[PDB]
Amino acid sequence: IVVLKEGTDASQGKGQIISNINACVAVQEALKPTLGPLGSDILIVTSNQKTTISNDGATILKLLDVVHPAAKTLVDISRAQDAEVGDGTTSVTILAGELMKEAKPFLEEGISSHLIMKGYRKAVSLAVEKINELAVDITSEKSSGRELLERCARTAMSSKLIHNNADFFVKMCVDAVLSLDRNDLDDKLIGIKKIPGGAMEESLFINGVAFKKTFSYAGFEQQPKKFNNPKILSLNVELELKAEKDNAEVRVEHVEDYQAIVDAEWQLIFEKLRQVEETGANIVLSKLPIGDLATQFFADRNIFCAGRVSADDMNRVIQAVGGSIQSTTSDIKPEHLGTCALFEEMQIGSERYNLFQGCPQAKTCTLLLRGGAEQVIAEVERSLHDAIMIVKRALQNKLIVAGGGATEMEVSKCLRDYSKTIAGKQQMIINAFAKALEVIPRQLCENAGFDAIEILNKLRLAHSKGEKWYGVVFETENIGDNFAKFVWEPALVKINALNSATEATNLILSVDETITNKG
Amino acid sequence: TVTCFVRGSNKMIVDEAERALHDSLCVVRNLVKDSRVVYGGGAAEVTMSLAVSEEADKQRGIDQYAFRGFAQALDTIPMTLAENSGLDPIGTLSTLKSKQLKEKISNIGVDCLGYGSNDMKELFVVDPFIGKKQQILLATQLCRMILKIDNVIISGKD
Amino acid sequence: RLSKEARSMEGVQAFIWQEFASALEVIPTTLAENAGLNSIKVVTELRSKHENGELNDGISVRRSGTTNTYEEHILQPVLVSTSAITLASECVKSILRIDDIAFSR
Amino acid sequence: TITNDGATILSQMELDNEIAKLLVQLSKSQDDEIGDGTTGVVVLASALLDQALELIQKGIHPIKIANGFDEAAKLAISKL
Repeated sequence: IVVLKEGTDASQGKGQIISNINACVAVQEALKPTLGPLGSDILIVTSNQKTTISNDGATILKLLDVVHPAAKTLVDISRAQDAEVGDGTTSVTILAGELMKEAKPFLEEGISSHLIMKGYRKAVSLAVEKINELAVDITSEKSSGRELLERCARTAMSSKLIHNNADFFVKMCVDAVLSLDRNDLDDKLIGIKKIPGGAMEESLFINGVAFKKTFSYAGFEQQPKKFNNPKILSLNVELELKAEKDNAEVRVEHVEDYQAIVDAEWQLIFEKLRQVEETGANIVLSKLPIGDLATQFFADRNIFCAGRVSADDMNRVIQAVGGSIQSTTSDIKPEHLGTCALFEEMQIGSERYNLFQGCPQAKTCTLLLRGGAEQVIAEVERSLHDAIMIVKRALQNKLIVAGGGATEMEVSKCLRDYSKTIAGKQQMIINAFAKALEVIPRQLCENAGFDAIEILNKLRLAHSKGEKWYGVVFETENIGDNFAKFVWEPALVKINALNSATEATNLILSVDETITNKG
Repeated sequence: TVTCFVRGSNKMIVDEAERALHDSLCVVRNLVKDSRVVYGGGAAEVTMSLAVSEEADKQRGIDQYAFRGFAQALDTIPMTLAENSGLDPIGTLSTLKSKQLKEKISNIGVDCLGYGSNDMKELFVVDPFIGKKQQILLATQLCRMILKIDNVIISGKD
Repeated sequence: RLSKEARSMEGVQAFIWQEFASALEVIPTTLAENAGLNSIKVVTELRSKHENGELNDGISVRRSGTTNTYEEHILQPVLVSTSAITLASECVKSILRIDDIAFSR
Repeated sequence: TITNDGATILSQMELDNEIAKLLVQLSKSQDDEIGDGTTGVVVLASALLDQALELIQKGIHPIKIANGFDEAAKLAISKL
């Protein structure tokens, strides 16, 4: 008359471990085409009815949100990679996947999950020692600062729509990172804005913040457009009297006041505009509309206004000009004002836009992308992002390893070499671990359209001869010295990615039961 | 500023004639901005198709397949103009390519307008250069936009 | 040869001749596949090499690639190739002419 | 309503096929930038994809197709 479950689920046994692996591989398969500079883009439709297009593994997996209780481990560890390193999230899942793929036949042959995990833990320690030994401490040796960073961005942009126009965009990326604080380089300080029209090589670098110029209302444009040494004021409130959308009723205690209410509202806006004049601003920003009365008043006071500014831009303006945003106009002090070396209006995109330039207080910059289509501009942004990251990392962290799979193959070699002396079941696991390391140069070749079999075989022979920096060349289908070619990434990327991939591997493999409470 | 005043015996007549001005305004807009023009009627696609086809044989490598394919894709435009006109697209395209090889590369159009003959030089069917340039480049970029998609995941709609 | 000679043809014949020439490639394509070779690579190498050669370039399973057909002794009597062209064309003619089938008893 | 405006037709075509949406985005760019080729850019892009299908089936990698089409476009404009 009694039961144990009443809708309570639990599943235990080796079959559950294999089931966990299969679900986790599915995540790998979603992300495997994103590896490499020629990685493919994935189309995700979100519940908000917006579509996301990206080959960024972090973007894809964060949006995927795999439900399976075990596969979610790959999501967590990828987020750890995204927080601790900032890159390599694609390679962490791929390496974790292949290690679990090899764990499956080991489980079938009767090898316990402990023995599999134990060998992996040893194999990682062996690999990490090699990765450190392979690391190079190099900065401007036989070069200079901009010379390295130029080569770094130029490499990132290879074989992109802006390949021939690299001479223009590479400078933007190098300048963008060098315009930041040299002690803490934060990608969030580099803004990217899309402006349709024009050719890609006509893109512009701005030290301050650009605006979208949202004005179409009759009577605008009749205000000064250029300032040499402006003071900048930002408000959180609107400066308009009668909008093209809104309205109001008139209610009075006396008939004579009927007309007064219309003029009283005029005074209320005027007095707010007057207190701005008392502050001594030259340019006045607002996230909310600024109307005709404000423009006519400000223009006659030699003040420029721009309203309806994106919330993200208003914060960045303050970060550019060194001032402080205020909601009211009565309580404003001159210490709330920023300063620029120039205010100007640009013709970028064959349409006028407002911008600040040469802000002495700036910690940020703005990159303006031009092009004949939004899809192309999106490709430029993605190319700039990767170029910015490699410039940032090359400037920030001098301890590097060769990319392009070169490190994975050198690690693979030393892992196989160790297996020559490792006896017993541990020999089987150290071999499988080394095998997993090869998936990276493999999927790099496959995603690039290369003959992966030929390239992998040549890479194995090259490293066997002591050519420890050779990897996958993506410009010519061959192998070559990725160190000499400046295909770098910080050593910590390979150390943390390999540690993280194994941690997820062992945590998933360690689970012999799933319990789910339903109702 | 000017306002284009459109009249007509019904709503759909005014709406279509008014929108017709939009298209014509775009044409004259582009002609003012960029004086360079090419002849239309599919003649440009045939000339470009022939050039790509002749160059394809010079590749001697794998790319030859894509270069020939690209040219064949261009052919679909003058063939579509034939089919939508009630013309044989095979006889039409054969004539278009033959005239531009046997006589002169000069643009040879199609009979889609019901005129006495082709050879748009005397017929005044002209497209702006920037228009045809963007048409080819943007269509190619879009093809790449789709070809590079190896995985699509679709959720619900809230 | 037919791909180039088709350039002297007009109308449906020009397009069909190009399709005929393409169909011929099924043989060197199949030979490359069964030999374990990359299909496009082998056919592409042969097509380019026939810029200078005529019959000396073909697939050798002994050498596993595109090599000298004469030095490898890869020879076929004219009648065999000639018959394959004729009979294959006659079969296609016969097949395409069939628009119906009726029972007769 | 009755029209032959490809830009209006594609705008009124309401679909959840993400690949088809990419074609609509193409027609939007051409409609704003030039205003002429709103039908041709989609028809041609399809024609290129139709060629890509056969090229893929024959063993040409999608990337090799994309690269070849790009170079072919450069030749097409050079002649134009």
